[PDB]
Amino acid sequence: GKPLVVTTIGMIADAVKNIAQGDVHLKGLMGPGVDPHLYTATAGDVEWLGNADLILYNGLHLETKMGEVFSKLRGSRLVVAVSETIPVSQRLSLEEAEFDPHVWFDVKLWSYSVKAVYESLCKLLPGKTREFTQRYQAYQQQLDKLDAYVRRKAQSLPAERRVLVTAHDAFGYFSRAYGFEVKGLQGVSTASEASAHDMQELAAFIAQRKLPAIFIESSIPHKNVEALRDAVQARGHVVQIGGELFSDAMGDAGTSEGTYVGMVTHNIDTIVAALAR
Ligand SMILES: [Zn+2]
Repeated sequence: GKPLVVTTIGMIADAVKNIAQGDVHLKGLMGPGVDPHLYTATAGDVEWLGNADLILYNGLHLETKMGEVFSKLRGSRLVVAVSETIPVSQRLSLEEAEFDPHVWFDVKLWSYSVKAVYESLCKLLPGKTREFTQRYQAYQQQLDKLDAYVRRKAQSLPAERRVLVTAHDAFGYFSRAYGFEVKGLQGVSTASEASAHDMQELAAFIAQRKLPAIFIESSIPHKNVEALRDAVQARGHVVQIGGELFSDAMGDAGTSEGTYVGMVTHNIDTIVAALAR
């Protein structure tokens, strides 16, 4: 029979789909709209995890509530935190007390994670190494093209206009790779809401910098960024909500936004369209 691969975030499931295709059974625990920072594994999830031959998760403490679940499963199956293969020097350190887990927004950096998915699959099914390698090389070429595309789109926007404010601070790697100044209403983790103070400071930032738009996300209730937009207006500045971005989760299955390449493409197109003119 075919082995079972269980993944957390959809971005990782996307890599498994492209590299392993039908050679493995794939179960993604977190679908569209799911916040990985706040996610608690259900009993059904733990069942799937307990039957998996390979478990792939992000690491870098993204899945803040699943550490123990993963801990207890090592020793009986391959468990790989794909993003922990990214060199420490390339990770963004938060006040020397945590690493930013949103590595998928620097496409070149994400190639390390994709390589880990590919290599883990080869360990799982060594007999499939050749086809996995062909599919992986094709997928990596798509990612190379995606990186170049995002960079062109970013460069098409005036430097002064490259200021991105979103529902939470998920674009730190995007900021470094593509030349954007970024701020989020909630922090790198969504574990805590933004305080009244945090909101006034960001509202002041938005008003003083005279930004054209701010963005909502598919995994955080729109209510908060909408309340933020209101605070900005009470400060004499009119900012609009430029669109909804995919931060921690991808779009629906069947749509291009339900793929890693489509998710990123949607984000850059949406951002550039709202920030331009
Ligand atoms: Zn996040």
